[PDB]
Amino acid sequence: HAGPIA
Amino acid sequence: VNPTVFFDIAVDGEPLGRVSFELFADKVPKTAENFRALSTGEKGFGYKGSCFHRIIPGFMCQGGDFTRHNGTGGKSIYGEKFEDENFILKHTGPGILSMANAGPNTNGSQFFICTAKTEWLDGKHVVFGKVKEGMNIVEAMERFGSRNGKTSKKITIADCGQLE
Repeated sequence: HAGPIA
Repeated sequence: VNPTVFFDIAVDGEPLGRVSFELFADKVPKTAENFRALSTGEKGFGYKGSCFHRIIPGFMCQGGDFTRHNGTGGKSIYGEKFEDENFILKHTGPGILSMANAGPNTNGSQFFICTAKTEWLDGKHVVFGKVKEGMNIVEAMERFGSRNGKTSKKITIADCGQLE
């Protein structure tokens, strides 16, 4: 999946 | 000369508000030019009707995947994916519109709107726009998120386009 992490 | 696009957000069908952005095409062309052409619907697919599948309170709002609606794909205007324009602009604070890639040089249609200063992303995510008006609309739709990203309710881009 795509997306930035914290 | 800097494009301005907008999103008309709804919470489970019921219209909620409008959120505009300033696309920095001056510095981040191929990325900015990309987001404008999808916000309008300039090719048949675009962000209209798509939703924010991943919202995390205090972090960001993820959307841009009109195909899968989960995070898997979502096509751009150049066929499927594209390289990282640059990292000149940094996730300075909430409102910052950035690309939500999956490992370097894989930018498609997924983006995220920041709801806090997120510096750790600087250098990994291509920043290219910023909410102009409606940061209070992104705040409301933020409340309908969770911790793993699950949306407490269906958030959608009820309509979208270019005003400048």
